[PDB]
Amino acid sequence: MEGVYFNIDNGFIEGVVRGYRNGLLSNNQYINLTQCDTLEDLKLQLSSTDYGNFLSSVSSESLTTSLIQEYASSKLYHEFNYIRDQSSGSTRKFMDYITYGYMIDNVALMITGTIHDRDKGEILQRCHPLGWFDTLPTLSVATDLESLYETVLVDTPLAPYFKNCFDTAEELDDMNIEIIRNKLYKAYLEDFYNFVTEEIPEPAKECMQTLLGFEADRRSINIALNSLQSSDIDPDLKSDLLPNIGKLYPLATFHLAQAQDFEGVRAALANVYEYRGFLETGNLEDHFYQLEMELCRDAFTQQFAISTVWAWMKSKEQEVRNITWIAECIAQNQRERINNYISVY
Amino acid sequence: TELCPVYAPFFGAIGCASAIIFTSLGAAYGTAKSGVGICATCVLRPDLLFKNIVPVIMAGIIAIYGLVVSVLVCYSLGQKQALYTGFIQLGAGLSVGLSGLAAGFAIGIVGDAGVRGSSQQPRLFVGMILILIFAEVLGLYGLIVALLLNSRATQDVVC
Amino acid sequence: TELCPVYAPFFGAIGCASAIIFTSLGAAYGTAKSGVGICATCVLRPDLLFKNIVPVIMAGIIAIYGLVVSVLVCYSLGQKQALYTGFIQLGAGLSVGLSGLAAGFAIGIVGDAGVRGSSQQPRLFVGMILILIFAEVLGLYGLIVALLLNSRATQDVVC
Amino acid sequence: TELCPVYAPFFGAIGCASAIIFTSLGAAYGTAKSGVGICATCVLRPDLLFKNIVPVIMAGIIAIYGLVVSVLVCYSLGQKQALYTGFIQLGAGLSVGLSGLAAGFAIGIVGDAGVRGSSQQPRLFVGMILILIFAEVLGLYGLIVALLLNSRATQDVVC
Amino acid sequence: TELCPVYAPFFGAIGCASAIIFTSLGAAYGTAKSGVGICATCVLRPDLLFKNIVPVIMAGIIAIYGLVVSVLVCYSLGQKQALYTGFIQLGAGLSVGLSGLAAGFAIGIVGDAGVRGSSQQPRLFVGMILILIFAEVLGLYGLIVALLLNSRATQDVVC
Amino acid sequence: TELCPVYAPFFGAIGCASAIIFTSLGAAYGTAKSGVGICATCVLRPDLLFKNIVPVIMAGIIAIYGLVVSVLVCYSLGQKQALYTGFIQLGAGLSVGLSGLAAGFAIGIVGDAGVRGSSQQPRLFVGMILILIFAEVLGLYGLIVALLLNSRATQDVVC
Amino acid sequence: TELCPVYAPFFGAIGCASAIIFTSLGAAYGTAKSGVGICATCVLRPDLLFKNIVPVIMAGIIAIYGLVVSVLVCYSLGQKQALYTGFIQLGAGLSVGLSGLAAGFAIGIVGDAGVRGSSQQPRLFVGMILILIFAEVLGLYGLIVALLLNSRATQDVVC
Amino acid sequence: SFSHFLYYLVLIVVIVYGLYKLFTGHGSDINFGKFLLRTSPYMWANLGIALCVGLSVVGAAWGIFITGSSMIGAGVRAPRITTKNLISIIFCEVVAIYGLIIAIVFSSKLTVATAENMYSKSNLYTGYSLFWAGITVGASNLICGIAVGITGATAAISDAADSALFVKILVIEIFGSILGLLGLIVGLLMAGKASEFQ
Amino acid sequence: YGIAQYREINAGLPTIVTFPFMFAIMFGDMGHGFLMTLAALSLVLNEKK
Amino acid sequence: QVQLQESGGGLVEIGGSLRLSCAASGTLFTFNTMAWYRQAPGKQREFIATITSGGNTNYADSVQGRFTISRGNAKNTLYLQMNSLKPEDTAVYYCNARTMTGPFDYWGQGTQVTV
Amino acid sequence: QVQLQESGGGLVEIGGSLRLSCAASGTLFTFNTMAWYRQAPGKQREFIATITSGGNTNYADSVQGRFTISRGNAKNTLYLQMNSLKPEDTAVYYCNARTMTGPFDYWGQGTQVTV
Amino acid sequence: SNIYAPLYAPFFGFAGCAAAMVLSCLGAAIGTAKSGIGIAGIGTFKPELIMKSLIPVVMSGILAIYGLVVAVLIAGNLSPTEDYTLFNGFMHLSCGLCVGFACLSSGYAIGMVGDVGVRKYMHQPRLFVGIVLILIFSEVLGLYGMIVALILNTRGSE
Amino acid sequence: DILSSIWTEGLLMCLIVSALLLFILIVALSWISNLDITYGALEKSTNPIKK
Amino acid sequence: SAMLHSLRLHWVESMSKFFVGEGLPYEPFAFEYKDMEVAVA
Repeated sequence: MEGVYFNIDNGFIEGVVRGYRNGLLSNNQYINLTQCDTLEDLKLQLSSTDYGNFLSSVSSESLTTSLIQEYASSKLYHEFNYIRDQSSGSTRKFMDYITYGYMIDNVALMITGTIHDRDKGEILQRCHPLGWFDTLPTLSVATDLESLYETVLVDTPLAPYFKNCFDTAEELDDMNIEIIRNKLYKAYLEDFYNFVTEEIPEPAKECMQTLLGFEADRRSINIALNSLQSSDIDPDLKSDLLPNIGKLYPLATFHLAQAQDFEGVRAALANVYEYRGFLETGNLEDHFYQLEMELCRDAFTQQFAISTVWAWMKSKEQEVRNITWIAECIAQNQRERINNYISVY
Repeated sequence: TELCPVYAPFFGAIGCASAIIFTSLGAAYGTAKSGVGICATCVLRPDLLFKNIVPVIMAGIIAIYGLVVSVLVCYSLGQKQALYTGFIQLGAGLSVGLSGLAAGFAIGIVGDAGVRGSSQQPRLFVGMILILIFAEVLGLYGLIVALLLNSRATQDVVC
Repeated sequence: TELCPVYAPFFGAIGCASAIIFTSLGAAYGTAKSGVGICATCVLRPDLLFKNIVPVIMAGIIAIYGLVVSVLVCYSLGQKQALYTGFIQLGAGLSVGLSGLAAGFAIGIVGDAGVRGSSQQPRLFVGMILILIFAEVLGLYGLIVALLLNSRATQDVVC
Repeated sequence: TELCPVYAPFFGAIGCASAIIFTSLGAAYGTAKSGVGICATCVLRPDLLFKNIVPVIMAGIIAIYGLVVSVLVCYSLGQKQALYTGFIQLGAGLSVGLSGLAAGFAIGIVGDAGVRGSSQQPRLFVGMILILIFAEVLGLYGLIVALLLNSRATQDVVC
Repeated sequence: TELCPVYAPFFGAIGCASAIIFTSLGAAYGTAKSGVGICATCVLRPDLLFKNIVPVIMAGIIAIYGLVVSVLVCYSLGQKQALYTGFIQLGAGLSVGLSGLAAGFAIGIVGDAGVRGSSQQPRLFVGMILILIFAEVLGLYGLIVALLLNSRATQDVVC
Repeated sequence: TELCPVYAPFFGAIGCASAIIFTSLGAAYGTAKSGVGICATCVLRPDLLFKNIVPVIMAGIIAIYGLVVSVLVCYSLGQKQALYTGFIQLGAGLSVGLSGLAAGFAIGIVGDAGVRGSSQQPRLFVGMILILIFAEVLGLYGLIVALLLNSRATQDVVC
Repeated sequence: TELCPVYAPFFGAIGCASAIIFTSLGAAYGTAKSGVGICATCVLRPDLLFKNIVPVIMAGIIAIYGLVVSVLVCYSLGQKQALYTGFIQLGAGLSVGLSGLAAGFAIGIVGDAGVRGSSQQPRLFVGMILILIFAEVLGLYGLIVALLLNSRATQDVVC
Repeated sequence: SFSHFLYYLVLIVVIVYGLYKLFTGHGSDINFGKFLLRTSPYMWANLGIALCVGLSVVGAAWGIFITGSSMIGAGVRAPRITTKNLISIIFCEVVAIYGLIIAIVFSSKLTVATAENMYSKSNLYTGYSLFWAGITVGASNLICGIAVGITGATAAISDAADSALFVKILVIEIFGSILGLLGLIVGLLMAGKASEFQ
Repeated sequence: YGIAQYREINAGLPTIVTFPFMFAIMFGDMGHGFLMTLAALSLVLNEKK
Repeated sequence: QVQLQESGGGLVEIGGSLRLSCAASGTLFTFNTMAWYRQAPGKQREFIATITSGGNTNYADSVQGRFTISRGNAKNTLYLQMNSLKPEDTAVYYCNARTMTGPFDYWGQGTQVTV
Repeated sequence: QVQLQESGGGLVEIGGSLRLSCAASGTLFTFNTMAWYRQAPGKQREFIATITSGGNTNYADSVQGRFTISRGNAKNTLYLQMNSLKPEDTAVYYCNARTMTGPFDYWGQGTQVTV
Repeated sequence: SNIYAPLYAPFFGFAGCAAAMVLSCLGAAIGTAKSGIGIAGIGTFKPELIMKSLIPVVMSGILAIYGLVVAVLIAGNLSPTEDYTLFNGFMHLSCGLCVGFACLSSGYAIGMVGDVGVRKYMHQPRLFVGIVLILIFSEVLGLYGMIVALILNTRGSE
Repeated sequence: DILSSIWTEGLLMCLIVSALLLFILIVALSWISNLDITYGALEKSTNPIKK
Repeated sequence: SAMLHSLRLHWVESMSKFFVGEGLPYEPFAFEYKDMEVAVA
């Protein structure tokens, strides 16, 4: 059954990660943060929570919302690397797969910074620290993708994902980079989903297949709506950018590729219940974050499932987005929007 | 027909051997699992190295249970003996061996976790020791049954 | 039934060969895992190779235990011998052999991890040696049982 | 040896049982695979629901082949019968059983694809049912052989 | 050789148990797979909870088939009986047993998909019932064969 | 030692059933893989449907080879027959059966890949059907061997 | 222990069937792997098709080897024959069969990789066809040994 | 996988051997009854006693490492866990005590019989009785250790969230531990009527 | 193990004798008992230091 | 190694009563059979008595009702007692211990008795 | 190889006594049976005495009483003590060692004794 | 002795007694363990549902009683002094196997449904009555196994 | 009345217990085969973004 | 090993018969020396 073999390897990990889950801020704690009126108060209030002493080395006059964002993020990145260090085997392989997504984003960011001829020293300080790899800054030495691939990218774990990229024009561009970024993610999610199917046992198998499916769906909707800003895109070219693993696939993705306008996208999307009402109201990404958090909260109810670490990782990221949003409202004093934080716990 | 056939010593010989074999495999696994834990955590916290070797010596203890039963059983071997003496000391070999094997696996798995946790929650050390010792006796319960059966091995036997 | 059937030497030959076979598999694995660790880390730190080589030496000793038992058993083989001698020196063969295999796995894993970690924490080397000694004696226990059984193989035997 | 031994009915009993067992497993797989296809596509296209049920009916017919052969064999069992009529009954049972089971897999696999694809291309329905007819007769061949064997089991037997 | 050997009841006894073993496995699987689907879908549609329960009733009936055949065989066992009666009772046990297991797997799979889809397309419910009926009768054919065999198991038997 | 023992028909009955069983698994697989290929590509191009069907009928022919051999063997069964006749027609059954099964795998794999590609390169079809024939003859060789064996199975046989 | 017991033909019948069975598996695999390659590449360069089909007809030759040996063994079967001729022509069947199977795998793997690469380097073709021949002769050696064994099987045999 | 191939090979050869002996008229050669009736009863008894404690200890050890590893992991940010949750280890360890206790009782039965009575009705009954009695206690204890262990790990994870939950979850471990007693009770019943080897 | 409820019986007093005695009844040997006693004496006499 | 010793021998008055004692050491099991034999000068060995591990007794006809054989409390100890003695009883007397199968058949050194 | 050798040969006065000795080396077991054989010149071998591993003895009437055969404490050793010799005892003597089964029957080279 | 009461017959009587108890424990264990995961999983999100929803674990507990009754009842019929026919031996073997696998299968079903039926009962308070109903259909599978086991036992003595 | 001249009861008892011991041995080596090292804790790596 | 088994018998077997627990520890406000090393750590 489920539990007899899991703890031989992952037992210590499962305990610690759920220890972290107990530190997530509750609704009452967001409310208390909302009632502060200076960042110097926010520092004091946060120190009562699980965040503890993390700002205890920062002078009061040095407090800024960017500094709070950086330190709050650094807290998470150390906890993640610690957990990975204690792992081995398929669990270690699983956590590296979580990492590939971030370095795929860093590749596009680095090239974008290069083609504007901006200083590499500026670019590195905004790359995501989980997506680091030894030769990342060397992507700034050239603009030709054929040259970059042979020089650098054949040596990194991203090499298989360029299988469909090389039919480019000779010189890159802002639009030309973004189509590369998406065609990388296209391959990555399908590889990640396949690995989950092959090597991860129940109930974690179905749990991750659900969670990866949602990301594929969100990836598809955004690409459809963003292409509508272009003067034109060939629908057969657009079709390559939609992952095959989603709940939308194949039936809805086919219409979603054919669609020409927001009304057509609605006509395609209205066939699927889980997204039946998304485009009518509010903010679209706000709905996605809400649903993303529901799926994570559901995952935590499982036991002896490695998906827990994906659930913890994504939930804690949203908390940093919440804390920075509140901190920004304190600093800019534009309070009327302050209550838009997202919290399931 | 006869109580003392020629093949009776076979069960004694394999009983004597299996006592140390299975116990040795258990102790090896216990040493291996916890050994990596010690090497992993001491890189950053070398000062507590000698406090953390306890799982290794506890795994070492299990092997000694296997040795003494094997020695006590061995001194009973002889060319002419009853099937009664043959099987009763096979039971001694199996019971200690299969017990020590299980105890070694448990000490390895829980010692691995304990050594890592103890590096950053210092109160957690006493928790580790309490759990480990309740794993140690699982070997000892095997030893006791082996001693009881062996005490009877040559009593009142006609042959 | 005869005390000395014609197939009695078979269990002697199996015991003689088994003593060295399994012990060599243990020593081979201990050498392999340690060797990869040494080669992986000494690229950056070549000055300490002749200190880090100990786990290979420690694994190498285990093969010697198998050799001596195998030779001591070998010189007791004969065409006409009691079946009791066959079973006893089969047990002598297995006990050292599969204890060496167990000790080999233990030395390989902690030898690799210890060498891997020691290259960036000099205080850890003494810890690695201390753990390896506990792994080493798991082979020694097998030898002691084997020599006890072997000494009992031919005294007070009729044929 | 007798040509009408007491154990002769055994093979007839297994022939009778295997005919319905393996046929039902074939029909079960055909029903399960097709059922998921229908329940998936007819969410958006409920109007053609009764058109799409054909593959399930097709798989259902295979079960009838297993029943009639099983009943025909059953009514020919008895306490006293020849080995020859025992073997032939086993041949009848296995042939319809395992041939029908193969047809079950084929109907299941193509039934899923045909039902799902036909929902968005109306001309494909003739293709689906035409392919299913080819899969269907693989069961019919098994029935034909089974009936011929059965008609030959009791004919011209001395006991 | 004797028509009614001492061990004849063995086959009947195993046939009696086989009937209830495999049908209960089939019903258990059908209940489990259906239950997951029912609980999952009704969280947004609590009103139709008692409408979607049908597959659980459908799966539960398969256990009744097992009980009926097992009881009928049970009251036909006896200390002195012909081998022929034993063989036929074994055939009656296996036929209903493994047929019910096949039907159980069919109901479980289509019950899950049908319930999960029906909650968001109300016209689909009748379609699910039709396919469930076709899955159901696969068990019924097993019962019919078993009852025909059981009545033949004790006619014209000399002993 | 007899030329014509009572259990001789056993090999015949198994040979008769084996011919149609293994052949049908091959035909079922060939139909399944080809069917999924047809149902996939014909969604966009129904015009190709009635020439893309060829791999299905090509696979269907293999089932005929199993039937004719099985029927030929069937009419040669009898209560009193030589073991030689028993062995030879077991060889007849296996040779056509397992050879046809291999041809079934070939036709399924190339039929799928070939029809999948034909839809966007009309010149490919003549090449695809040409390869199918080289797969088809593999079953034909199995039939030829079986017919030679079956002919030899029942001439110059004495008892 | 007769020179010519009644079960001697059994080995001949198995050898006869074995020759064509395993050779069919080899040829089928060679055709399937090759066919997928041809269909994959010819989409873009259909003019190359009738040049690329060589690996398929190459794999076809392997089947002929099995056929000729199978027939030659077949015509040497009889009701009364020696165990010696039985054993020899069993060896003939196995040696060609399992050599053809090995040749088929080699042709399949390299035919795929070769054809798939030949579409963008025309000079590769004469390299590919050369390597196929070195795979081909592995089948031919099996044929030669089988023919030598068969020639020996039926001369200077007495009973 | 290769191991499955071995299983089917062993199944096939057994079938062929049985069919072969049956048709040649030697079906009575494969006589399971005479094997069961002629092997020494000391084998059954000692094998039962050994596996009884052996399997019971495996169960307890498996239960402990299931619970202990999670308890240690949960304790990192909540060290209060370590001292109150010990009870889950206790429920695992007692499963070994029951195995030891049965070994004490059965060991008294191993007297030595005289040759004239070795294979008599009474001695054979004791041999079979101790064998199966040992297996049920050993197997039931093995199963019990796993179930208590899995629940114990679940309790420790839950306790770290809120102290109020532990008392509610603890009830499930009690239901799990009862399986130990029932195994012991049936073990004593089916062995209680057997007599020591005469 | 835990903090006692206000003015319930303190478990400390029964522990003073029964803990070491329940240890001794297992660890019974005048030899090993002496070595352990001597070790503690060397430790308690120097307690000021 | 196994070995045995007689004791109790020597000369005795005509018609007097006497006891012979015997023990065996160096084996872990109880002997299935133990017996007494005698040998006068100029003659082969003569059987006297034997006793099983179950206490069954058998005697030579010449000493029926005159000699009694019994086992002691501890394993592998044996006794013989004769209630009256005559010149035709004079001989050296031996112990014997046997195993139900195989070559394991042991004999003592012997002791003398005379009238 | 297994090998045997006797010892104690010589010449003595009529009516005297001496001890013959024999041993074996290189063996893996205790011989089931060992015995002495005698050969006066011009005649075939005579069986003298034998003793099993358990001490069971048998003698020829020509030496009954006069000779005593005995086991040594070291494995596979014999001592034959012969007293009250007569001139007819002039012969070479061999010791023989025998296994319970098979062709494993061994003989020494022998040694001489005379009056 | 009668050829119908060979001395090895008790071996099958005890084998049935063992199958009755061991498999029943496995069935109960699966049902209790899997249900415990579901019950504990909701605890951190809303504790108050726990003490109202131990239904699955008590139901899976009952399965052990079915095994106990049959095992106790079989063991009461064995003895070394009575004659014990081989027919009686086989009846107890079948008796044990029937309750064994019935409880094993039922326990698996109870555990599988009780897991989900609580893990997402936190969202719907009115759902509970449905969960209990499907559990009843899951429970009764064990009862059928006991009913047939009992009548096998009484017929075993004749 | 023997069981067999080849598969005698003495041989089967040896094979039964030796098969049981082999089963225990094979299971034990299966668990040992699964051991692996947590290399991430033993090695070291650095990057400027973290610093 | 023996020492901590004595502890087990007290905490579980012996003490559970009367001990209620879950009390509030006495922790008075007071001054003491603080190690600069531990404080920065």
